[PDB]
Amino acid sequence: RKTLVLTGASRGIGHATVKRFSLAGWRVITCSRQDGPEDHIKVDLSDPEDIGKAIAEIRRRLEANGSKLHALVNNAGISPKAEGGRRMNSIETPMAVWRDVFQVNFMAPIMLARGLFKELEAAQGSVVNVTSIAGSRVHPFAGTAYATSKAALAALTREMASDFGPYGIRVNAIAPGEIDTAILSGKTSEVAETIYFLCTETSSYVTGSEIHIN
Amino acid sequence: RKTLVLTGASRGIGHATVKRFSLAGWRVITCSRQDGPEDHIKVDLSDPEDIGKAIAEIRRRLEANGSKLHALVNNAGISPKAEGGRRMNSIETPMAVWRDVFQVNFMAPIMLARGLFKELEAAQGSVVNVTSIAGSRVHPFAGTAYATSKAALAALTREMASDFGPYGIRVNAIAPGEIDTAILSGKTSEVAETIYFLCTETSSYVTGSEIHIN
Repeated sequence: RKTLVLTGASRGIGHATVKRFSLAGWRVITCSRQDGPEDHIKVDLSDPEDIGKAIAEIRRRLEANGSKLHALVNNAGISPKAEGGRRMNSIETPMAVWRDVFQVNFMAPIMLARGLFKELEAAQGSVVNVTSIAGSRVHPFAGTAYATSKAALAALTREMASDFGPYGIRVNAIAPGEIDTAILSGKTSEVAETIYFLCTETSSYVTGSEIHIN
Repeated sequence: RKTLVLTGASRGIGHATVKRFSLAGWRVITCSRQDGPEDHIKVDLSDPEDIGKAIAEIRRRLEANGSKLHALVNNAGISPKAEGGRRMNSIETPMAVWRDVFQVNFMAPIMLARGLFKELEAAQGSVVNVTSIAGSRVHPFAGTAYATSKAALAALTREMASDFGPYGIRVNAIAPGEIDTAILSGKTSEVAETIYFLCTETSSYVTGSEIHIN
């Protein structure tokens, strides 16, 4: 059975992605901060100790599938609001928020990919980083730490593709057409379809690309 | 006298920038890790306590110029090498290096701008963030933490322009045509000329832009 590890399995893009892969017959292991149990991992992606614990548990679970990981999809993302639900801009964002937003949005994707490297290599698998329109334009719904971490994630995706390529692992990004509602207080189907494309045989030769959904 | 605070005043772009502003009659305050003394600030931009100390000292020095800062130029940037001088990629970069490179390359620019906000506002001044071709393409001379932090700095510049605009402070980026030699083991004149443009009256209406030197 082909296996997917998905972060950010929330309502919207997350659900749509779990549904598409499930209906295609994949084993889907979701990661979330919240509590088939063999296919959920509770992990705080702002906490490097907890990420290490999750990676080790995912590796144990993948032993059932021949220690192969066919896909890692990094869809977790946070955008903390300022006081009273306001968008948090560059002047107002405290150090702690820059740190935690870059840890969840930007570091966890590479920590997970290199932590799960043996299994991605064994499967000649695929890594998909979900980027954002906020990474290239100022958006009222997304604060500055989210925008900048997503811009950094697009560049990380490019660098990862170059680094992972010689090991046979393709790495790509997808930027949905609109801001992911999961950072707020048909289109989602199309994002899930494109993630599925990037994880299946049709995209075998595609790496280092960022697909923008219109 | 118009005043410039410049980080990354190293050989190459840094010197060329100090020279251009000095010959134009500005007071130039340089910041560097190394020891007219009234115009140098010794600061480790990887250390938030030291950045706070430097900001307070810069504010004291600017009292002589009516507590006005006409320009802040963020040119400091680091790209630590892997063992034996090798380029450090996404697989090999330890947590500590991602942290320190984003602190020097990305956090210090916004910490300095908001720390010096009263003086930039009093001068209706200009902030220039020096970005890099590595922020948009994989380069053999620049590691992954540098590339990704510079991509994040370009997005920060866009966000800062939007945030600082209503206060009358313009914010722009410049990406030189080549990798800054200061991260290694005529063109520089052109970078310094463009930084000077972005800090003088001709660019009064220019904000949120990233100038690519050919």
